[PDB]
Amino acid sequence: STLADQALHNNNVGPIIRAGDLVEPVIETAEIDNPGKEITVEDRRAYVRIAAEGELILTRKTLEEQLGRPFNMQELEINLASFAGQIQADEDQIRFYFDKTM
Amino acid sequence: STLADQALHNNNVGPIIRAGDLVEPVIETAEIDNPGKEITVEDRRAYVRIAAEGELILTRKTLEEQLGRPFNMQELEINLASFAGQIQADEDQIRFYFDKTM
Amino acid sequence: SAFPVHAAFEKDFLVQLVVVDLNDSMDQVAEKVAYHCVNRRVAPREGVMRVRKHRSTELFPRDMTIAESGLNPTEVIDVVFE
Amino acid sequence: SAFPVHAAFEKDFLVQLVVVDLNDSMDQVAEKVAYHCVNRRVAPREGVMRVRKHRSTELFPRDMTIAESGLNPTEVIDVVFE
Amino acid sequence: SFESKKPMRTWSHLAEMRKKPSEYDIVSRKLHYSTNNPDSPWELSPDSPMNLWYKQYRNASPLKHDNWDAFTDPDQLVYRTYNLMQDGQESYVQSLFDQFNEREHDQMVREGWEHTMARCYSPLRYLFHCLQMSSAYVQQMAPASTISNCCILQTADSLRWLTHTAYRTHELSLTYPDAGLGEHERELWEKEPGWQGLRELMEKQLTAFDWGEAFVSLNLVVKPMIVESIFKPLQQQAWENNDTLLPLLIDSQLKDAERHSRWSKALVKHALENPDNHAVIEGWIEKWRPLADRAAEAYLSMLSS
Amino acid sequence: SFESKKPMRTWSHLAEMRKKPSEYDIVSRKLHYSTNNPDSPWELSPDSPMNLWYKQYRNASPLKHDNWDAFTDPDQLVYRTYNLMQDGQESYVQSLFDQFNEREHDQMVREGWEHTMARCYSPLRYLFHCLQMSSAYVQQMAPASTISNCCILQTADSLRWLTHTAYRTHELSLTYPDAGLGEHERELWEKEPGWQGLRELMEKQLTAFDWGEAFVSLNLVVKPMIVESIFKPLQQQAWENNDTLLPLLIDSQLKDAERHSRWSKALVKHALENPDNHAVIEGWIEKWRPLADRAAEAYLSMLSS
Amino acid sequence: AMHPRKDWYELTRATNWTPSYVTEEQLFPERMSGHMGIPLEKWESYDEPYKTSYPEYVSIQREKDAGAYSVKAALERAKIYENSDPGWISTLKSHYGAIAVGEYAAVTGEGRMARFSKAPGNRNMATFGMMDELRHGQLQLFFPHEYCKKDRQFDWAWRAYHSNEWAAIAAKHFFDDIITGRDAISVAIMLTFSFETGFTNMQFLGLAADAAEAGDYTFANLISSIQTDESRHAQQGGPALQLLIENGKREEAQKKVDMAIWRAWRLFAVLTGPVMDYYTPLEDRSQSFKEFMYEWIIGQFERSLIDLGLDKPWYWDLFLKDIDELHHSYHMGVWYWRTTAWWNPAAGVTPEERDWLEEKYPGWNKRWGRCWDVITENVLNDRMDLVSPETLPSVCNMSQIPLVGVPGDDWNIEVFSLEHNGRLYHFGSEVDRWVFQQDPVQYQNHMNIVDRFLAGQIQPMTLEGALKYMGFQSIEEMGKDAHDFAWADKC
Amino acid sequence: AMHPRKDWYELTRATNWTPSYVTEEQLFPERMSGHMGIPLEKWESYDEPYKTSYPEYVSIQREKDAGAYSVKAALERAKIYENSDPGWISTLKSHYGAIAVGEYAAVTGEGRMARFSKAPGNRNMATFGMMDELRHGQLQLFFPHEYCKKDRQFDWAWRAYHSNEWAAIAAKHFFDDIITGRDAISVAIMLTFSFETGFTNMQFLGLAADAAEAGDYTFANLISSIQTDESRHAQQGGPALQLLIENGKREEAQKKVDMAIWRAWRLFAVLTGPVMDYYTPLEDRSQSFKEFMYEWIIGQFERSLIDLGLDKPWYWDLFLKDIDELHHSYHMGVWYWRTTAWWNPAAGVTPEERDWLEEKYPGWNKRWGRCWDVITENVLNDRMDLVSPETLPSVCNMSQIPLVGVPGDDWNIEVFSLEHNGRLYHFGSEVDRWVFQQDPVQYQNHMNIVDRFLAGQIQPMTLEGALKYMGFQSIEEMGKDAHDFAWADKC
Ligand SMILES: [Fe+3]
Ligand SMILES: [Fe+3]
Ligand SMILES: [Fe+3]
Ligand SMILES: [Fe+3]
Repeated sequence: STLADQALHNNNVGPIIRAGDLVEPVIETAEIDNPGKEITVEDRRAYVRIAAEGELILTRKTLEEQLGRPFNMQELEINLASFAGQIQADEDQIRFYFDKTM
Repeated sequence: STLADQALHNNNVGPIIRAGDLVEPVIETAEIDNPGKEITVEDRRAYVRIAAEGELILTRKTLEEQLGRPFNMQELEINLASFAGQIQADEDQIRFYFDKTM
Repeated sequence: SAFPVHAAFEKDFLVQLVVVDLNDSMDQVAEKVAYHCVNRRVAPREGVMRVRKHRSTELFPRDMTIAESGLNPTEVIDVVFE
Repeated sequence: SAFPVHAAFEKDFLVQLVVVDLNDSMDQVAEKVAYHCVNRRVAPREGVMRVRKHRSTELFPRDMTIAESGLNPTEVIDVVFE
Repeated sequence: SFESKKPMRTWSHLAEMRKKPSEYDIVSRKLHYSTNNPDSPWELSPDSPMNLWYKQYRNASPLKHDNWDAFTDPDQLVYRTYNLMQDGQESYVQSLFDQFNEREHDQMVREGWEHTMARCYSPLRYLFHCLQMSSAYVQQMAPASTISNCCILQTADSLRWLTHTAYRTHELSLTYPDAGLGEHERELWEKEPGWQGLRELMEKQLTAFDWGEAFVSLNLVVKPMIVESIFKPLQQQAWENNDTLLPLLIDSQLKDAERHSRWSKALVKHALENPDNHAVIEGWIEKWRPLADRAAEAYLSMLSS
Repeated sequence: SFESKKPMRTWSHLAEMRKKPSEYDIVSRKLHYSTNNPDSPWELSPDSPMNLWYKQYRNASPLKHDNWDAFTDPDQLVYRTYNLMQDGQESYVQSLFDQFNEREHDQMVREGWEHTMARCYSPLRYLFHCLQMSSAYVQQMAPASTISNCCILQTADSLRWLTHTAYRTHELSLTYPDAGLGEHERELWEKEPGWQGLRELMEKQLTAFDWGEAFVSLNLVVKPMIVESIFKPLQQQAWENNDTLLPLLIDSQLKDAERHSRWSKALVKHALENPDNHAVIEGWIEKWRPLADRAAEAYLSMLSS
Repeated sequence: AMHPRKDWYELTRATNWTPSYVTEEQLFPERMSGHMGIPLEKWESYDEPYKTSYPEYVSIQREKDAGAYSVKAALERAKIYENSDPGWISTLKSHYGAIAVGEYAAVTGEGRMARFSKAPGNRNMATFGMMDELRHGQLQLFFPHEYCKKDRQFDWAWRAYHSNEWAAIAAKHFFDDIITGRDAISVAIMLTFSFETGFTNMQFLGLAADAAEAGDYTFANLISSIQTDESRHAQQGGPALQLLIENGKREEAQKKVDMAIWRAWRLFAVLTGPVMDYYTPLEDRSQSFKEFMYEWIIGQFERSLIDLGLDKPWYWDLFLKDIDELHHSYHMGVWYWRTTAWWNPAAGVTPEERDWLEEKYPGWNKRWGRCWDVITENVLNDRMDLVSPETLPSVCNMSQIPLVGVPGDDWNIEVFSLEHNGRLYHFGSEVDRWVFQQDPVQYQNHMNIVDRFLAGQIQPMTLEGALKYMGFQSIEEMGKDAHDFAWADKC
Repeated sequence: AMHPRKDWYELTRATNWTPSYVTEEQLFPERMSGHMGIPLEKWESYDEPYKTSYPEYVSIQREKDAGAYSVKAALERAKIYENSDPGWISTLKSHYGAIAVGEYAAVTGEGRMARFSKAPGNRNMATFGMMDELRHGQLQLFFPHEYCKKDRQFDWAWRAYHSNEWAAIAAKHFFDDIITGRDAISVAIMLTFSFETGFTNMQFLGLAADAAEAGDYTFANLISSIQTDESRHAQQGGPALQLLIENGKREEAQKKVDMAIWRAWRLFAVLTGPVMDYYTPLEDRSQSFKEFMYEWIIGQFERSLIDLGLDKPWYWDLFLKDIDELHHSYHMGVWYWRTTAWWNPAAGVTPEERDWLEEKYPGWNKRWGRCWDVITENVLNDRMDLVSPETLPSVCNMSQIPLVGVPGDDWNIEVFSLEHNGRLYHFGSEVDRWVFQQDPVQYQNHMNIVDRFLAGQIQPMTLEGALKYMGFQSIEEMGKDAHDFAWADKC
């Protein structure tokens, strides 16, 4: 249960983005909007698991810039296949985050 | 020029439909809406060349039935990649046809 | 006289429905179970097959019949080697 | 003294720009053209290379120079075997 | 032995249609497995709570037909085509909202109209939500998937109307912040006489658990009353008070309402294949009409005050 | 030798942007190769007819800038996003047409309004088509693809307005078949005094072949006049004659018109990086304003008769 | 201008009122609502964290489908069915049969909440949930439909849930328990929280990774799009759980989660486990089943469960051992009894695959490998009669899946039995027995397929009789070895 | 209710009027309009047979793009670039470079008609045509853009038309002649009728078949969608031709068609010919280049031309011989001079491929096969210097493509020369010379790349100097053998 313990004791939060035109822009956005956080990316081809420690923010303004076309925050749902963390979403950004620290 | 002569001396008319959800319904429609005409079909994978002698009609009513969902004639353009024959189109059908007989 | 039990054979992967007879010996029951196991998912081996209530420490005598054993139908047994 | 012509070599697939010299012989011109053809797209062969105006029936003498031939620059010639 | 059979062109249950199965047929028909086993609707203990609930409120309904599954939405809507249609309608409503707000429509309504809206319009969110809840109940209890599908869309349509009402309540409050818009709707729904007939009607309707009675009361009695006694009088009042947005919005909502009536009528026609069902349906209408009539009278009395 | 270079993240011409190139940047920028070679715009004889045409009417324009390509549509529209926006607007207009026709709007306009429409509204198809033709000319002559793109969309928008007008002319004729709707528009355009200022204006504008003068006359003089002297007075007249559809339709067309003005203004701002261009632009406005003013006066005189 | 959603959203969910003409309990009966006596006013603090509104929903969902359908259309001629490994085709058959009509059933769970939850936000989000599951059911009938004309097993995308086939019964017993068979609050906890943020990621995203590796973009694109809906409506669970905990019902909440997670686990172990470690071609195994479990269930789901303030399940250590072991046995059994399935299981034990298994599950060869050795030897000697069973497996009275254990060198198998109301039940785990004991009225009179066989309900009482009872209508429909034993040529 | 298009369509195109403030000729100058003196009133009989209207257009085109983009998005990870035969990648590079910015140029041809055609229906359909070509230009920049980061040759999707690279000059000489360089009526006949109902089917549908065989659905789906627009706006040509014939201008009409078809033919022979018979992997060749020609140009286009009342071109028999021969030589030359291209040509002469060629073109091996034998021998002996040219090819003064003939056993090559205004021109065919003579002012002072080289405009006057002149900015950008000569391992 060492393996299982270690797996459980993580604070990774962030979007799982399905294969498509949002993958690269969301990775770039995670990097830009969370400076001083390391962004991790696990590529499973059909989806990409993007994470930071404790909290990861995606702003609409930055995603729109990285995507290269007009973008409303609600459209992220088209490609947000899952996520780690609790979610706090509005017209301006989405925040993935944990209340606890494991 | 025998080969070329023979190729030129045809009266084949009808739609060339690009690969997609219209291929089978258009073939079925050509058969149903032109009884007593033989419908030929050449499958090039990315497109299908569908033809009859002298004239080939596709009615909106029949295409809608074979397609299985509500359909307006103008939507055929989405998948009509080319056609042989002159074209006469309206809200109710499209007619592919030749004035001359070679 | 049909008597259904559920049987787990030593080194197999599952429990199966095996219908034995009320008057079968614990040598015969072990045969009827083996038929569905040995040479199918279990390698054959030397030794004497024995019957016991599931995960029991007690083995039934080889000569004892199921009727004499006090087993109830649909109860679970194991077939194992001495 | 540079003299551009366009040359078609027997059994090649194209015409190429070959710059010869105003005082080259029809034996030398044939060499300068061959350099761009034989062992590249044309198998080498026995025989004497000759020069003629494109699709002409008349061959130029082997010793004649381009200046003496009356060819104009950028005109088309063939290089062929007797 | 078994027999050998070749592949079928469609689902085994549709394989004997004369016609080529449509998108609607393929994805809508005969999906309630819970009707397969009369003793055990659900794959659990036959006397589990939900199994008893379904045996009482679906299987035992006096409204009876031996082939409910044969029912067909006359519109033959599927999820895909519903969204195409409603994105069309909502984009149109959004365009209206945006352009009327640009023109400051709300400022030019007849003096006092804001008070009429605060009293007679904004608490509609409660009524529409009741329709939403009730539609969902018919969905979960109906004995055929083609029926439940019409109910799913109707539940969504009910939330659509609720949402319009919420949006406009807030917007109107921006121009008229002293009329209790977005503030006093719950109290009005609970205490205002004009609303009490409707509230009593819906509370009682929401406790009609037989699937057949739920459908009839909701779709044949309550909903038609709302059309004739709420939607249309509101359009007339708006006209009289220089509200030009509300009639257009209501026209779009009425498209939904006529659609609900269309499928409802088609379900009635199917049911009436069993002549016994006429008295059953007629009996339920006679039962609920009085409550419906009293609800409309009180509301209209309030509206025209 | 050459040098070795690694792959670039975008087109070589965009590779020195600070920002990640947008969809707009990628598909819109620096696509006119015909501006590369001043002596031979097109890959033909340098003195071919079209090469002479372009050297005279584009290259030699007094309106001058050393980097027209740097121009940016302030809306940054591409084909894809234009269609999304306009399908939105046209679906909305279609919804309006359908619902107003359902309500028999046309029957309830003020007596005689049909005659005002037949005279002042329906022949707009000629004016809008002139805008369409003229927009296409600026497209083909503009010295940057980002400029031409705004012109392509404006050409489409012009046909959009033309099409609205055709549809409504026919529809109105169904209720008023004795007003010459759809019958006498060409004669009106050709002979009616109210239309002659506009016709003279457009015939002359369509023969301004310098790309710079074409743009200025069309987008800075003609089009703003149409907004202030045609579209808005029509909305006012409609209001006075109980036509509630026309103001809504015109509001949608005005969205297009403001967009044309937006990019036009942005092109002016770009051009004015060259201080010489102020007098050039100002000179062309002063040249065409009188014709534009006379066109509006005649039209307004006709409208208010 | 338009006004932003945050300014008017509260009014969309200001829909609770104090009933006067019927009682609160009449309007929200506990058997359907499951409010646990918590007063209406307390439910108004419910705050759905993943919001949407009707106009946004129809527009966004329109766009989701346009892409799903466009991709399917553009790839019709990609030769997936014709050129795919048959193990991959069986994966499709299994998925669509086990899922399509269960998705449509999920509409009813959402409907139960839309009518019966006391929380206004829950009733609105459940309305979108109803729409979502409608989408999912319709997509997953529409997509396999074109394959009917190729293979009668694809008929099961529609037929499965109408059948008494053993896997269909296991699916229905589970979904009827967590989705359609309980009160609205239980649905919120067991379905939207436990199943939908817990396990479905395995089948709709884990499997999508394998699908992309196998070059089946129609399917990978489809299921990943579906999961974007799941991600939204699944967020109805967390706020209900938080509300329960705040109102003194933590123990009740924990129990519901504990039950739902184990129930989902056993089903996923029998269907997804074999897909990921055996049917999916080796070169297409993005990760092992266990690896995906550790990513999705342990790393993501359990961590989220702890963040909300619940505890690891009491059966934690049993669950971890089960992840190492259970699906290997389930796979072995599904394949040996392949004829009772509506897909063609692949054995997946070529030498190359057994090396992968040994690497992913040290000790595999000395356990399951022992049974596969016997099976393989028979195959190589054309002793095919020994490769097909002549009796029924014993079945769990909870999961409806056969009773299994670890075979081979360290043989260990345990059945957990129970006498109750004069009847003898058998369970495949401690947890399955515990689940039964949590709510006996839900289960006590249910009879599993083998109970029925022994009780005379399956006539004739034979293997053939059982196959007919399970709804197989032709010989072609019954499961066979995916490669017609061609794999033995590698042994 | 809504009223059907047929009831109001005539009003959308009732837009001709009698000018009064300027003259008809001032408003429609012959150099831009090309009405050939035909009075305005005669042009009103113009009836576009493939109609649409603005509201239908934006809705339908919205749907076309949604699918094109959705498919591209869903297949980003399909490993096309990484796993495709490099011959296929070069096919993409060639297509996008030769086409994207020419599509955008086509907007101007359509614009020329929208402003300057006297036919009202033509001016409206040309407006949609402008929009269509905008679509096409933007799609075909957007799609290859992601590949910039992988390979500098993809930069040429944008750069080509800005360059003096020989193929880019051949493309521009052609498109500037038929699209941007002539009056509206000439555009209608040469572009919309001749090129767009004639040849583009070869590249946008013939190639799509190969693309589908190669498993590149992003591309096949893209170009086939593009051609649905072509099919509509191309229908502006037929009615203009019918009108000309009715008004005594048949001879003029026939000449324009004859010219445009030959001009298009030579360009397609150099770009599409090699793609279809050499770059495209053998297993992906749906049909040979000649076979596609016989389907699309002879069987479909020519038959349509006759149906409208025109005649087979005077050069018919030359054209048929050319189909058998020309592209084989063009291919050979494009490959030998591969370093001047922005794609990597594949030789396509493995023994297996040469058998296919012999079957599709009896006598191939005794002709082109003779040159490939020499090339192959050198490759096998590492005499690589003989596999790269040390001079320039002679170039046609019309097509801008090198002067070629039939090599090998029955060698035959002919240049068609012309003295004109004190200058000597060389043409690659009888027809190319005839085209020049039809309109000398259009061509007489144009200098082909080699004319420039000899005239001192290319400095330094060397192969390197020429490569720099052609716009190559790094070593990587210049063409190489697609497989880095790995094909020789099959010889
Ligand atoms: Fe779902
Ligand atoms: Fe779900
Ligand atoms: Fe195009
Ligand atoms: Fe085109």
